[PDB]
Amino acid sequence: HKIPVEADFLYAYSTAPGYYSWRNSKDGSWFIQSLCAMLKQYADKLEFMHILTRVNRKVATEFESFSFDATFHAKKQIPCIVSMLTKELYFYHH
Amino acid sequence: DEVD
Amino acid sequence: SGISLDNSYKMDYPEMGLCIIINNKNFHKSTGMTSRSGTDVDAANLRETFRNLKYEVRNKNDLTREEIVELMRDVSKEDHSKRSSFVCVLLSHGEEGIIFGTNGPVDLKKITNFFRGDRCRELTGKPKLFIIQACRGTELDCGIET
Ligand code: NA
Repeated sequence: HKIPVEADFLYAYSTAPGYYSWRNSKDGSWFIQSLCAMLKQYADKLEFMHILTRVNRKVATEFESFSFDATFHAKKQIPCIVSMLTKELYFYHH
Repeated sequence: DEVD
Repeated sequence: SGISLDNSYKMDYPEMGLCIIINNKNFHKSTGMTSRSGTDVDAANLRETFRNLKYEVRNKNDLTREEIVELMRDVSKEDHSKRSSFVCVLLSHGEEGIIFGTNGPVDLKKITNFFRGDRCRELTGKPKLFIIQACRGTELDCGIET
């Protein structure tokens, strides 16, 4: 008869806990770039968690940093889906 | 590429 | 009626809902935070993407920590009775649990608490989506060959 006050939140983090998140000054951030691409391609097809998993794969596989600074060069990123949702979420209906 |  | 299943959020309310995009590019000099070149590309991409999903998008640029909290407070008290969902996108500097306004940090918990099931009754039972492009610390992932 009650639901938790923390239920039905979804936190789509760009990066894992404790980690930097990468932004490209020309293309935008790796995560937002990939999120928009996957929403455009799959919002009429996939449930939201499966969209966000495609985002995880895109960011993990297609991006790698390039830096003149060895400390920041050749680095990778994985986003972090945090779901307290209680149902599947489709952006389309009917 | 830059960090946030 | 025939058999029914209830595994999916109801997303056929008259409106999909608000999409609040907070795009923090330029920070007060006194904070020592660098400008976030490329974030305007992100903000425009998100605006168009969520426009095509039929969200009522509001883009907000360069908000102080006080402006962020007031915007979240005000938005949580709007009439959401005809809206399926709520989306908020945060583009800023951050660290674990924290997002930065132009003049200082905001606890992420402070932002999301406005939409808690008990404090925002017209979003109770509706999906509340927070999309966060911000650092969560200073670790770097060296990766591993496949
Ligand atoms: Na990113």
